[PDB]
Amino acid sequence: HMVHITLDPDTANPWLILSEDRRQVRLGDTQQSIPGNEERFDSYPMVLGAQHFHSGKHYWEVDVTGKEAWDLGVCRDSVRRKGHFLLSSKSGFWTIWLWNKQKYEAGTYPQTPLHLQVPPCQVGIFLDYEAGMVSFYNITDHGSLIYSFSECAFTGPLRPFFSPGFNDGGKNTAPLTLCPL
Amino acid sequence: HMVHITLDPDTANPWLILSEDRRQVRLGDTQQSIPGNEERFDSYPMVLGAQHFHSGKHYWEVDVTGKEAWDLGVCRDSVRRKGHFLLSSKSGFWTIWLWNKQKYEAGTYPQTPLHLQVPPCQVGIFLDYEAGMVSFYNITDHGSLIYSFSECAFTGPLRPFFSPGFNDGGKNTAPLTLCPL
Amino acid sequence: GPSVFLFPPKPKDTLMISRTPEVTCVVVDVSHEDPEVKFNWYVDGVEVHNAKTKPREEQYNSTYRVVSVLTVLHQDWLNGKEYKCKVSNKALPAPIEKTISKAKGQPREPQVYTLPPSRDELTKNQVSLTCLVKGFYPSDIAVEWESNGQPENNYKTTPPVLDSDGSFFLYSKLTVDKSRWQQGNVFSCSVMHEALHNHYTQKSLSL
Amino acid sequence: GPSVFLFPPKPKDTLMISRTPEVTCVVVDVSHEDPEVKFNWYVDGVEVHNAKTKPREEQYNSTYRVVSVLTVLHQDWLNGKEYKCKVSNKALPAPIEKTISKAKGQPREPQVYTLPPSRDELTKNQVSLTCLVKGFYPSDIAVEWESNGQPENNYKTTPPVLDSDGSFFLYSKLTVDKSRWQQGNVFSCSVMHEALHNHYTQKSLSL
Ligand SMILES: *[C@@H]1O[C@H](CO)[C@@H](O[C@@H]2O[C@H](CO)[C@@H](O[C@@H]3O[C@H](CO[C@H]4O[C@H](CO)[C@@H](O)[C@H](O)[C@@H]4O[C@@H]4O[C@H](CO)[C@@H](O[C@@H]5O[C@H](CO)[C@H](O)[C@H](O)[C@H]5O)[C@H](O)[C@H]4NC(C)=O)[C@@H](O)[C@H](O[C@H]4O[C@H](CO)[C@@H](O)[C@H](O)[C@@H]4O)[C@@H]3O)[C@H](O)[C@H]2NC(C)=O)[C@H](O)[C@H]1NC(C)=O
Ligand SMILES: *[C@@H]1O[C@H](CO)[C@@H](O[C@@H]2O[C@H](CO)[C@@H](O[C@@H]3O[C@H](CO[C@H]4O[C@H](CO)[C@@H](O)[C@H](O)[C@@H]4O[C@@H]4O[C@H](CO)[C@@H](O[C@@H]5O[C@H](CO)[C@H](O)[C@H](O)[C@H]5O)[C@H](O)[C@H]4NC(C)=O)[C@@H](O)[C@H](O[C@H]4O[C@H](CO)[C@@H](O)[C@H](O)[C@@H]4O)[C@@H]3O)[C@H](O)[C@H]2NC(C)=O)[C@H](O)[C@H]1NC(C)=O
Repeated sequence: HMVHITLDPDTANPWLILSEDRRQVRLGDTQQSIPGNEERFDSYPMVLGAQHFHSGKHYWEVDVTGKEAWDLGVCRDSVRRKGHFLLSSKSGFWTIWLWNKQKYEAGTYPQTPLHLQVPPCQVGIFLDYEAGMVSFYNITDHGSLIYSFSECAFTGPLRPFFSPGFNDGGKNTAPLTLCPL
Repeated sequence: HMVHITLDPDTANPWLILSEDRRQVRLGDTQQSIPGNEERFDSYPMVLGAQHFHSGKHYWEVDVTGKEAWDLGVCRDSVRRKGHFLLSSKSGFWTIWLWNKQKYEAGTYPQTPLHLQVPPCQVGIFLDYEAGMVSFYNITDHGSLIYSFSECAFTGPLRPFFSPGFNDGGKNTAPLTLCPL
Repeated sequence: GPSVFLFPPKPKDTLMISRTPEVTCVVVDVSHEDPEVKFNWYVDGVEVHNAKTKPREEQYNSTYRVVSVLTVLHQDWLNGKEYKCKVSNKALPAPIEKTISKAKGQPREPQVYTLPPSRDELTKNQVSLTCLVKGFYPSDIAVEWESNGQPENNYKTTPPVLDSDGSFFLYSKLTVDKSRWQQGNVFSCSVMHEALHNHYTQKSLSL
Repeated sequence: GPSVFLFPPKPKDTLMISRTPEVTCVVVDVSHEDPEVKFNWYVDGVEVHNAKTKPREEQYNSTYRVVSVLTVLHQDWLNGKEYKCKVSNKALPAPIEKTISKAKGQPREPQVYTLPPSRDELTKNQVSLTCLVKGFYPSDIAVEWESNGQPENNYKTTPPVLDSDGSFFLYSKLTVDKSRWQQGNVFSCSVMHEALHNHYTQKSLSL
C-alpha cells in the first residue's frame, strides 16, 4: 500500500526550504521570494504533498530523527491556506504532532495527549479512504500504533500534510525526510 | 393605626445627629465619639426606631422635603449592623428609597424602579404584620400608593428603618422628621 | 530654595469607611542650614488645624525632606472641595501656595456582572471566578470578594481600562479550590463607587 | 557628547507574522557642528547590513536626534540572540556599544477560557464577551477576536497582570449587539504566544 510522495512547491510556506527531489523539507532562516498563489500556506511552516486521494489505501513514512517539533497528517484539499487556524479533525485535519521537544498530541478537538515510551524516529501514516480512517505508527517501536482517527467520513480529495515545526529552543533545524519505501 | 416613633440612639451611626426629642435625624460633618455597641450601624448613615413590632397594624409618616436621598422602611430586628450589605427583601429589609436626586427604587432583589410624577414631600409607611405586608404612600399626591411588599412572612420582631442618605452633590443636608400625626 | 509637591488621597481610601484619606504636602530640600517649615492648610480657603507633622528626614543629598499630612473627610473629597497647603521657610523669600481637589467629570454608575468558571477549567484543581465591572466613571473604585460573610483574599483585579464611550471597566479574578466551587458555595463580588446608591453593591456567584 | 539608547521590538510584533519587529538605536544630541553618525550592527557579535537609516531630526534644543532601525527575524528575537548597536561620531572620542536581547525566564503555556455574557446583561442592547487568558509567561502576548472568519474589532484587552505564582493573566472584553449574540452566532477568541503549539490558539463562544 506504499505511495511515493513528493512535496508540492505551490503549497509551501516561503520560509521552507524543499530539497531538489522534493522529498525533504526544513524551516530556514531567510524568506524565499515567490508567488503568493491561493494554494500556499502563508502563516505556518506547512506544506502539502503532490498527491490527491479520492479513494483507496495509501501508506507512507516520515523521518523525524533528532527533531523537537513537527506535524504530520492528511487533510482535505479544501482546507484554508491563508491565516491562523487549528489543526483539528472537525476542521479538515487528521494529524498528530510533537512540540516543545517531548510533548506528543493527536489533533482531536479538544486535543488528545499521547504517551510514547519509545520517541519515534520515523512515523508511518496510513489512509483508508472507504473505512473512514487515518492511523499513525511508531516505526522505531516495531510499528506500534500511536493513534488512529476513525469515522472521518471523507467526501472529497485528501492531501498529505507536513510541517517541520517552528524552531523554538534552536534545536529543531533538522528536516522531515520521506522514507524510500 | 398611627404610632408615635422615636429614633433609637443605640442603633444610630456616629455621623448622624439625632434631635433631643429623637424625632429628627440628619447626617452631620463630624463623627460623634460614642459606644461601639452591637446594635449600632457602623458603615451607613442608618438608624432604627425604638419600637419593636410582634403583631398588629402600625402606621407612621416621614417628611423628606427638599432632600436628594434617603431610605425608609421596616426591617427584622436581626439584620446585621456591622459592615456593608444590601437593602433587600430577601435579606430582612422592606424599604424604598431616593438617590441621586430624582431616582426612586423599591428594595426588591433585583431592585424595582418607581415612577413618581409627584415627588413626595412626605411618605407614609404602613405595616400589617399578619397580612405579611409593608406599603408606602405618597402623602403629597393624596395618599397614592407608591409600592407594596406582600407575603413577607414575618416570624420575629420588626423595627422601623431610617437613613437621611449620603450627601453626594452637597444639597442633601436636610433631615428626616417624623410627622406629628 | 525648597521645593513643594501636594498629593491626593489614595482613591480606594475615599470610598472605604475603614480607610482614612489624607492629602500629603511634601517639602523637598530645605537646607540643614535653615531647616524649619511652617504649614498652613485651608479647606475651600478656610484655615484648619488637625494636620499631622512628620519628623524631618535626612536625604543622601545632605538635605531635609519635610512632610505634613491632612486627613480629609470622605464626602469632602467626593464633593470636590479644594485643599490648600501653604509652605513657609527662610531658605525662601515668599510663602508658596499649592491647591488640590478631586478631578472633574460627571460620575457614572458601575454595572456589575459575575461570570462562573468555564467548564474547560473544571479539570484544573483551582478555578477562576470573574467579576466584570463596567461603565463606571471616574476610575476610583474598590472591589473585593467574600464568601458566607467572611472575606476571600485570593483575588487579583486588573486596573481600570478606558472604553470607547469614555467610561471604565475592569475585571476581578478570584481563584478558589474546585471542591469549594463544586459543592455549591456562594461567592460574592463587592464594589464601592461614588456613583452607587449608598456607594456600594454586591453580586453573587454560585453553581 | 552624544547620548545613545537601544530599544526592543514591540512585543506583539515578534508574534504577529503580519507585523515586522525592529530594534531601534537612538542617538541624541549630536551637535549641528559635527552631525554625522556611523551605526554598526552585530547579531550575536556578527556584523549585519540590512539596517535602515532615518533622516536626522532637528531638536528645539538646536540639536540632532539620529535613528537607525534594524528589522529582526521573529525566531531570532524569540530565541534570545543579542542585538548590538555600535555608534561612531566626532562629538565623541571612542565608539559606544549597546547590547540588547529578549528577557530571560522559562516560558509558560497560556490557558484560554471564553465566558458568555451574564444573563443580567441581556437587558442592555450591547453585551460583553470575555476571554480569560492565564498562566502565561512572559507577558508578551496578542489577543484578538473574530466571527465567521471576519475579524471583530470592538474589543478592549486589560494589560497583563502578575499572579501569585509569577505567571500573567489578562481578560479581553468584546462588546457586541445583543441580537448578534442572541441569534446564535459563533465568536472566537484568538491568542498568539511563544509557548503555544505553532504559537497560536483559539476558543469559541456561542449561545
Ligand atoms: C535630594 O534627593 C531627593 C529625594 O531623593 C530629591 O527628591 C525629589 O525631588 C524632586 C523635585 O526636585 C521630586 O520630583 C517629583 O516627583 C513626583 C513623584 O514623586 C513620587 O514618586 C517618587 C518615586 O518615583 C518618590 O520619590 C516619592 O515618594 C513620590 O511618591 C508618592 O508620594 C506621595 C507622598 O507620600 C504618596 O502619597 C500618599 O500615599 C500614602 C500611602 O503611603 C497615603 O495613602 C497618602 O494619602 C498619599 O497622599 C504616594 O503613594 C507616592 N507614590 C508613588 C507610587 O511613588 C512627581 O509627581 C513630580 O512631578 C511633577 O512635577 C515636575 C516638575 O515640578 C514635572 O516634571 C512632572 O511631570 C509633574 O508635573 C516631581 O517631579 C521628587 O518627588 C523627590 N523625591 C522624593 C523621595 O520625594 C531632591 O530633589 C534632591 N534635591 C537636590 C538638590 O538634588
Ligand atoms: C534635547 O531634547 C531631546 C529630546 O527632547 C532630549 O532627548 C532626550 O534625552 C534623554 C537623555 O538625556 C532621553 O532619556 C531617556 O528616555 C527614555 C524613554 O524615552 C522614550 O520615551 C520618551 C517619552 O517618554 C520619548 O522622548 C522617546 O521617544 C522614547 O520613546 C520610545 O522610543 C522608542 C524608539 O522609537 C520606541 O520604540 C520603537 O517603537 C516603534 C513603534 O513606533 C517600533 O515598534 C520599534 O520596534 C521600537 O523599537 C518606543 O515606542 C517609545 N516608547 C514610548 C511609549 O515612549 C528612557 O528609557 C531612558 O531611561 C533610561 O536611562 C536613564 C539614564 O540613562 C535612567 O534615568 C532611566 O531610569 C533608564 O534606565 C532615558 O532616560 C530621552 O529619551 C530623549 N528624548 C527623546 C525624544 O528621545 C535631549 O536629552 C536634549 N539634550 C540636551 C543637551 O538637553
